[PDB]
Amino acid sequence: MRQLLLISDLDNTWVGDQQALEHLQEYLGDRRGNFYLAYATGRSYHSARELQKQVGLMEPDYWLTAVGSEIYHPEGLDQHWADYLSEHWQRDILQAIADGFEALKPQSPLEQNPWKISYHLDPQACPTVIDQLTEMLKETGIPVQVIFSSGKDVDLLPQRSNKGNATQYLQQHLAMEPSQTLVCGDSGNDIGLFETSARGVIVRNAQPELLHWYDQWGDSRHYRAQSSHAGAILEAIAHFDFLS
Ligand SMILES: OC[C@H]1O[C@H](O[C@H]2[C@H](O)[C@@H](O)[C@@H](O)O[C@@H]2CO)[C@H](O)[C@@H](O)[C@@H]1O
Ligand SMILES: [Mg+2]
Repeated sequence: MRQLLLISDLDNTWVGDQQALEHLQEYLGDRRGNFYLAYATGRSYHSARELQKQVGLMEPDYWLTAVGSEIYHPEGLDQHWADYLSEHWQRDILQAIADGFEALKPQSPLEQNPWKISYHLDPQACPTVIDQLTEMLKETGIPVQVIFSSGKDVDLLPQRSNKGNATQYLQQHLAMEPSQTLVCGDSGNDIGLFETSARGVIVRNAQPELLHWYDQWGDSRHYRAQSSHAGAILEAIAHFDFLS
């Protein structure tokens, strides 16, 4: 029922340039009833909440955490989404395989959850290994997705997940159209957002992988901002003429 569904990652997209973050929240703060806000971050819910306290993030309507593997409504965790992602998902099997790659090191336990298996790629290892991993996991027949971002972060998620799928799920839930949705991202864990039919904005300080993606799949709904961080979101809002 609002004119805009604003979805954005936090670190180096919403957050990173304090001044830009502040004037972005000032502008939006003056028309808070005209849009739904959702943070689509790779961080866990607790880690996101912690960031909010550090930089003073404005309270969002929804939290799409751990790359969309968990969705938090004002009232709490979405159990429908969780059961949905649990169908045919085989965490143990996938983990056993991923654990077998010398080039991969598990991320801390606090970065893992039932629907997210994360690792770090060795800075000395050849990225092509990510391809070998993807192929090997897909062939198990388990609906799995491999998310590679910032040249080091690797997330194993159900196929039904990722920021984009969580976004579409949210859009349906709020009866918001893609034409009324704006996704903002900076890295490979945002590609899912741009595979969506919503309007999208790639921040100026975007990671190499996202830019490469844009070069190959960029469409007319995708905008490459001149501004970096929060500024790109204001720039995009003016570009797609949202909150007219
Ligand atoms: O999906 C990529 C990656 O995202 C999250 O990582 C954050 C990290 O917690 C931050 O402190 C900062 O460094 O930026 C990262 C990129 O957003 C997840 O926490 C991580 O597990 C995941 O792989
Ligand atoms: Mg990102």
